[PDB]
Amino acid sequence: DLIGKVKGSHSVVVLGGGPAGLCSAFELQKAGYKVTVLEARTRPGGRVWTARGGSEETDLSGETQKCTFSEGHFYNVGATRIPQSHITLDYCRELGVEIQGFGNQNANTFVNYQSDTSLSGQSVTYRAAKADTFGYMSELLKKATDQGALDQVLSREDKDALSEFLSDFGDLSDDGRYLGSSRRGYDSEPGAGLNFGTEKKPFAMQEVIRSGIGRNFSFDFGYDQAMMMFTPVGGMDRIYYAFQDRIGTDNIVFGAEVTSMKNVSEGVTVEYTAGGSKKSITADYAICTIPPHLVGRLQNNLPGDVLTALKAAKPSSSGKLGIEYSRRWWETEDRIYGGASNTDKDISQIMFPYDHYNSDRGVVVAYYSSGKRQEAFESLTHRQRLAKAIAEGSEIHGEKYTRDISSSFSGSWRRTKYSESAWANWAGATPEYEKLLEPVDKIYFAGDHLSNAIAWQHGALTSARDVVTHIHERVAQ
Amino acid sequence: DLIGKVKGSHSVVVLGGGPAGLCSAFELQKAGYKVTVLEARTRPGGRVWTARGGSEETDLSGETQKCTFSEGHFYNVGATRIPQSHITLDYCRELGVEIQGFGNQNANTFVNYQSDTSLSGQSVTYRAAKADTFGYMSELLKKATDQGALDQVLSREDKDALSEFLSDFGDLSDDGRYLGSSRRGYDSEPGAGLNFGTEKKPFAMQEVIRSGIGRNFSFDFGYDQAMMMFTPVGGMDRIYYAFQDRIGTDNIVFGAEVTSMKNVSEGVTVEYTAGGSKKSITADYAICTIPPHLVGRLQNNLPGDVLTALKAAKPSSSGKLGIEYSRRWWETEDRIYGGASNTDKDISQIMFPYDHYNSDRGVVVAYYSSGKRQEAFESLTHRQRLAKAIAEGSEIHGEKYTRDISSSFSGSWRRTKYSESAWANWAGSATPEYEKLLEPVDKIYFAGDHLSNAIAWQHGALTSARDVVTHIHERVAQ
Ligand SMILES: Cc1cc2nc3c(=O)[nH]c(=O)nc-3n(C[C@H](O)[C@H](O)[C@H](O)COP(=O)(O)OP(=O)(O)OC[C@H]3O[C@@H](n4cnc5c(N)ncnc54)[C@H](O)[C@@H]3O)c2cc1C
Ligand SMILES: Cc1cc2nc3c(=O)[nH]c(=O)nc-3n(C[C@H](O)[C@H](O)[C@H](O)COP(=O)(O)OP(=O)(O)OC[C@H]3O[C@@H](n4cnc5c(N)ncnc54)[C@H](O)[C@@H]3O)c2cc1C
Repeated sequence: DLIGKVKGSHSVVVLGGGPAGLCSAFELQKAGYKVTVLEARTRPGGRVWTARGGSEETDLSGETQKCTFSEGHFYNVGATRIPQSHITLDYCRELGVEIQGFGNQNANTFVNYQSDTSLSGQSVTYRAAKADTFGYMSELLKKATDQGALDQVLSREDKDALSEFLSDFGDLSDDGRYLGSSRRGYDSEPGAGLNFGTEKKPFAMQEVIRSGIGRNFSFDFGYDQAMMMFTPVGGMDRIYYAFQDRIGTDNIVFGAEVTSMKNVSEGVTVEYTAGGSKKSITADYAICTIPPHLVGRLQNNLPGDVLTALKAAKPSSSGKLGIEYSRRWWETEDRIYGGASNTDKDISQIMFPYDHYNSDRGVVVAYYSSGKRQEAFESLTHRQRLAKAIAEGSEIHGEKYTRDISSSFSGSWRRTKYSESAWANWAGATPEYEKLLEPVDKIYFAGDHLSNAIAWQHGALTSARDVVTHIHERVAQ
Repeated sequence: DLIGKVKGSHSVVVLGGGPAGLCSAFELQKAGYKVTVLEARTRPGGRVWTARGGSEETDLSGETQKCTFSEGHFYNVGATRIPQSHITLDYCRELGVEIQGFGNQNANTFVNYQSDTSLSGQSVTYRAAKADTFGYMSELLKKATDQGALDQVLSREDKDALSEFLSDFGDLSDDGRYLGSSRRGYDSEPGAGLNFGTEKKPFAMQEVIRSGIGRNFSFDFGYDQAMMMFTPVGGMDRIYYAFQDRIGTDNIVFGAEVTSMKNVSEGVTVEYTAGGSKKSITADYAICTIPPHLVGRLQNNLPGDVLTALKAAKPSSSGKLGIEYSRRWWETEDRIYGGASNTDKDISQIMFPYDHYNSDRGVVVAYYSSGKRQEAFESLTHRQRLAKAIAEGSEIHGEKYTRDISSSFSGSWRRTKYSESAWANWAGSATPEYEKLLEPVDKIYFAGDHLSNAIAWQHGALTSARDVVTHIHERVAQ
């Protein structure tokens, strides 16, 4: 239990029904607080958004998209993957939300980068790229070791142990050279009888190094990205529908756009518009989870230094586009089940689905790009985004990328109402971040931007839990 | 797709209802053949065997085990994981057998090895072991590069490109040293506000190198092992129950122990015992999928050189033991969801389940060992196997490994009736004996994973079946 039971009658108004707001309300309700959540959208979850057939969104350019994905097919437009250490998994257990493996590493997906080599724009499987990179890296270090270059820092026994590892790790020949490997895979698959298959032949060391084909390998080691990774069965938003049901829709107002938030003698008063009608609520405390760049637009009585601090959390660009195909060509032709291809192209990566394996259709995330490479899609119409996504994807996965397309749906977070950002990038543990951890009398800020896991649900959930703890301690005093 | 409709009446008898025999029967039927499968066990799938509540097995030592796993809980005693290139996945599609990801790599599982270092017998997470190993490896290669040791094989531009890669790959400091990394993980998890968490500190370079904590990293790169890997929901045996259902139980005799296989004028006659009674069946062709070391025990009229060739496929030892725990401590305490811990101990590895994530109970594969390290379990009683498994596992995962144990079940393939081997190793390893056994012996064809280039994979058995069925069809077509 996060906190004990509160004594007496105490109320909180929560602004925003994304992860931070819903977690706050859930934990406060458990402890016996009166809670009301005000959410501007007509769905729970905020930047956790899962697109399915029937999903409709009008972006800030006024373009309306209507998703027509087949029944049971979806993709996560925002949050999609969860590492094992995140409290998000603890909440899935608490809420009864089934999880499954998320394919965050795949030997059979492709890398494709421009370079001043003949590999420029050429797709290479991760296993082939890794075998060559680690093969030559191991050969080079073994050579330097054998040459005596490391004799001042490695003993004879150290050298022997290192050499043994390098021969194994690089699949080196008996004489210490990288000559290729079954780890690269096969042009023709080994089968029965005399069908030995045909190993894919290695690139040259100069090709490997000068192509930068290993530039994405360290992604596999990210603390928040290393396998095993997880995701809820049927979409990430299921966590937030589960929170909603535990909180009770009687305690959440959807379609409630907050327009004012003020400390008053009675507590905190929040004005909002819902169903075109003007409403007001007063509670003893407020938890404001509205993205920080949007808070200043509210009528408010926050001190100037707080308003300035909020402006330091700079918006960031990110977006995705999903294409439903009526043939799972990635599985049938490329032998790709989940995972992502990686590229320097604007699309940045192509992410293959982790569900409906071996079915008749599926949604591919044709891009998930951020920063400069999302700016390249943000101002395009959806039709233009799709055309660009298909063109770039076909340069990686071939002409099959252009065929069997049923429908598509995109989001760009900076252009999305009530988000206008994928996640915060603080100017310069900064003074402004630290300032915003303090209450403004009875108003508390919470959200992933006020954590050390920005752009992770874990950040939002831990922020919520800290703020709830602070309110509870204050009430106790 | 494999073959397109045979003309007239043609029959095949298939000896063995494991993957090769069932695949053979399935494809022959699709092409219009009369087929009968003779299987000694009461279940389809052979070395694909899934232990669940109600499974009873009497091994060749006379010990009977009765599995009492909770409903829905199981483990694969034989085949358990499938890489993306294997035709096994295409059969799952054809048969409507749902698959899920198999966790074959996990940053949070442990390595634990003996060495002449302070890491001897100490559990280290894969991510910490990898960060330290690749950190110091990268530091050392960058040092050698900067020193000029590779100036004869790398240009100035190559050196700069390599240096850039190594700094990133090893998470090196700006001046080229490995000083630790968030990649190692945290003793306290980063949270909100000023709760930054605390990174796990690195081991020293010599300790890391001499500990051999990286000795299993290359497993991640195995062609048949690299992620992404898959497995059927509810057990690998679902593939073979699906084959059984498509073939029809009317075309499969279970509890049929073949005792004789002979070429005869009209084809092949196979004698077998079923329901205590001596039976005989004759068909135009036979496909024999009985493991090769067991074929010589049959009455037969195979030529001497064929009998000799069969003996070159040497049997091997492998086994597993599963423990149902009433608390998923690996998830709740160690933040391990699937994957395997790896060790030099006899248990060899501890494999955590890939289903029922976040639930109240689960089966852990407390060992999966082969060769010498399975010989250490083969002659032990199940109770002794369990005691050894728990002792060794507790040395890796702590006292929690000994708690909340509900039940257990083990198999050792050399001691298992109708298998007596996990898989074949051909003496001299194609070897001449392997090549010889690809040829028909008049109307008898051999098939199985041992007659493939994917021995110990269902893919090997399935491609063998397909090749043999194709040969029979081409011959029938003339
Ligand atoms: C592209 C992308 C990729 C991501 N990848 C991952 C991932 O793989 N794994 C992971 O764990 N997380 C991921 N995330 C991060 C995750 O989505 C966030 O950490 C989480 O949603 C933050 O929760 P929050 O409550 O702080 O903010 P939000 O989710 O932004 O919620 C704020 C809420 O406030 C509401 N609101 C705004 N204005 C008003 C108003 N005027 N009145 C009332 N309500 C208002 C919004 O509608 C919204 O529901 C990703 C997010 C994005 C966008
Ligand atoms: C420990 C272990 C781990 C494995 N790991 C993997 C893995 O992860 N992935 C994977 O794809 N594969 C794996 N396999 C390999 C897979 O199980 C085999 O490739 C496959 O079962 C071989 O099929 P088969 O038909 O050639 O032989 P078998 O499966 O051995 O079938 C032979 C059949 O013959 C029957 N038989 C024997 N004698 C008689 C008789 N006298 N009369 C009638 N019938 C008889 C047997 O009962 C059996 O059903 C593993 C196997 C083991 C044992």
